[PDB]
Amino acid sequence: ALFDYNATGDTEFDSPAKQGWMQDNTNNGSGVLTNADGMPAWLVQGIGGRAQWTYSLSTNQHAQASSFGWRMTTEMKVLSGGMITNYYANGTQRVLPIISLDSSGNLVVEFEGQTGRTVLATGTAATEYHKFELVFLPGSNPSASFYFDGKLIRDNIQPTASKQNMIVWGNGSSNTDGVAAYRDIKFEIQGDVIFRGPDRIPSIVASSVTPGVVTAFAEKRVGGGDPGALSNTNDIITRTSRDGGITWDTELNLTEQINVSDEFDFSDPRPIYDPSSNTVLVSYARWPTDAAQNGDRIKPWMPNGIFYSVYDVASGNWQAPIDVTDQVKERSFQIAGWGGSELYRRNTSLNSQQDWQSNAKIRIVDGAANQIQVADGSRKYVVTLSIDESGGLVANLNGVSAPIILQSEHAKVHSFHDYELQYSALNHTTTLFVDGQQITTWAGEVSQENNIQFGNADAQIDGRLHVQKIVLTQQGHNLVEFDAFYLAQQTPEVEKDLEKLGWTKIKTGNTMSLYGNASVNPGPGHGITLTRQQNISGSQNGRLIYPAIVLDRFFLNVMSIYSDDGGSNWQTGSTLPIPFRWKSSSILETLEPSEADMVELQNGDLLLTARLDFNQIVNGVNYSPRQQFLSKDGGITWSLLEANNANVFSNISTGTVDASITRFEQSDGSHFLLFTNPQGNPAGTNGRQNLGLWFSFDEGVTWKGPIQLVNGASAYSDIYQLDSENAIVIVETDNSNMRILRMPITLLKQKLT
Ligand SMILES: CC(=O)N[C@H]1[C@H]([C@H](O)[C@H](O)CO)O[C@@](O)(C(=O)O)C[C@@H]1O
Ligand SMILES: CC(=O)N[C@H]1[C@H]([C@H](O)[C@H](O)CO)OC(C(=O)O)=C[C@@H]1O
Ligand SMILES: [Ca+2]
Ligand SMILES: [Ca+2]
Ligand SMILES: [Ca+2]
Ligand SMILES: [Ca+2]
Repeated sequence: ALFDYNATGDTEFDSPAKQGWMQDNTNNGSGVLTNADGMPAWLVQGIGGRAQWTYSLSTNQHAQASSFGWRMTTEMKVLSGGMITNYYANGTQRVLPIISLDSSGNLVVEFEGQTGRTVLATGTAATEYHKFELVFLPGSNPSASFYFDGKLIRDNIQPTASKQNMIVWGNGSSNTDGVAAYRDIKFEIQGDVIFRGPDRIPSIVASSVTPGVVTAFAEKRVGGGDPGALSNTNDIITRTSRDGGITWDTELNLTEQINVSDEFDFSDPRPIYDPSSNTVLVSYARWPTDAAQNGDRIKPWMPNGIFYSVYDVASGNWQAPIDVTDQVKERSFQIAGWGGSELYRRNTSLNSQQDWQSNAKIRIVDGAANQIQVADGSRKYVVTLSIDESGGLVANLNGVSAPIILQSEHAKVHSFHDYELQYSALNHTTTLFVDGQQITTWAGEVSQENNIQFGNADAQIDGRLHVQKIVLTQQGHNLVEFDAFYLAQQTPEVEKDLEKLGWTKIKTGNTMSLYGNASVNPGPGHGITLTRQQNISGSQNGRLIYPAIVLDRFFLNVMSIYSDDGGSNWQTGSTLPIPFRWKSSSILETLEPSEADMVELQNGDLLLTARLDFNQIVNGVNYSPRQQFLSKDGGITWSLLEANNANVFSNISTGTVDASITRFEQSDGSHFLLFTNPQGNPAGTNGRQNLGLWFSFDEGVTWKGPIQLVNGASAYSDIYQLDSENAIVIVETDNSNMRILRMPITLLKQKLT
């Protein structure tokens, strides 16, 4: 909440008394509006008496101030005297800066509870306007810092005992004469509640084109709890502020219009602010109301998907939800030949004396030894697909030494392609077409086998391929038809088992196969619009992107979901590379990255920080509850950053929880990163308490901090830059109540070093 005074000549507000303040003078104390400085200002005349203005607060307001902090900003010039006291007393204590001009005319400041003085200015500067800031940070040992024209003057100012209870400004002394002119006074109590529990999962973004416009989001949880529960009906809600996050409009339910029968739960509002159009595009997941991500309950035949809503900042209008599920929710049969081999063979009776054709729509997730083959009783034709050292898609044909480079652009390397083999009896050769394009012709190898086969063929060569369709034809008749795209979307009432459909499963070692992705979820936090991609091959400026959570069947991982056309068409990137190990040739040990957040670095690389759920130890290596990743291709592929995990964040909580990361750019052009997460209480233990703020001045190599922003409950949070000097934070606190913090970043950074 803000309590302020802005000097103006406008009649309706031409005095502090007309702006909510109470006059509190004694004897000859007085005041008058002055214009001698070009801009109006209120002249406090404390000659022969006290001259001050006060504001009273309630018990609840003082408590909020103590737990979430406060800040006082003053723009004034001292004309003469002393005891110019602008402060806040809460009934038990106060931080009191005493400003005055000494006998030589220098502007100086002293602090109750502190001995000495600090000269702030001399000469003509001593009697000119200046900006004074007092910032109080909560904690077991809370203190305040004083800034003069943006520069840290005094830190760790201890509160002193006092019975006064009020916000005050002016000359607070009946005996000491003091005269000062005020242009503006602002006392802000941090922590206003914007969304109330049991609602949860906050995210927030602000407009750069229209400074002051902020859009916040959360999950409206009627009945409470995570999505997927029969006892709740969850929707996406939002509120907008046009004054920097001080006042907010009516809570708005964005998804009830597409949840008319309460048949769904919506979750994870992931907003992205696009400067090119000055709009906010928020993506969110849909789930049937009785099955979701937790417990892997959601299945491919269920209504999970992703939708988005668009907000026009200029006119302040929201647009109806748009479904993009088909673009980002993969439907296929997946074979993970990681630590083994898994092939499916269907014996056939092809006639090598006549033409035959086969089609296989395949996507290579990773590795090699991924193949599709067809044998017709005379010759065998095998196409082996792999990812080379450069990350390109390569094909090798049996009997041909020279490998064929199919794709070099990472996005196309891991996308689905239609591999079509056309055998010509009269030419005794087979032609390979990829996506309708003729690639090469070869003779294969002599063979007596007659079949069609696909999968990962080598236990010593890791590889994962996803298939959407397989067909073999001859004489205009389909000999084999396997539509995985269709089957993955069917209920258990339909037969989907390859072995029951006529195929033979040939497996060795350890492998896993399954149908389509169980679900896609934008995840908690905000997304970003890239603007430093000029030197990133395959990427582009303007790209909208966020790190989504994808569940294949049992395991969670993260992948980029992005759009290169403003949000109309979306594409998915590759999942994060994580270690895996089979214990005793039977127990799978791997990681499960989930709730993630990303930021674009100065050189265009993308830094991603992700929560690691469930198992966190692989082959004796503990990856902690959080791990950072890096992308050098616009978010298509990632790399796990060695030793860059929860440990780079000193005093971060040891419990798994969502965090937030974002870029902060100052007016001088300099920049750095901001990160928020609970510190735990004590700091460094498991607990969603005391939200902390970390800073990175080296592109995420190291982090400084944390600066404690909250004293008490602190769970999920999201931070975003508000303007050149402030960042806005939304955080879940007591009973998950989401509160707003508006932090003076350019000031706080001075408390580090
Ligand atoms: C900032 C502050 O607390 N000032 C207070 C002063 C000072 O304690 C004395 O002038 C000693 O300098 O005492 C008062 O009775 C006064 O003079 O009006 C009340 C006023 O609020
Ligand atoms: C979409 C969803 O259910 N995510 C939930 C998440 C999830 O269960 C965990 O990340 C394991 O995957 O847990 C929590 C949580 O406060 O810890 C809140 C989220 O609502
Ligand atoms: Ca409803
Ligand atoms: Ca539900
Ligand atoms: Ca987050
Ligand atoms: Ca699971």
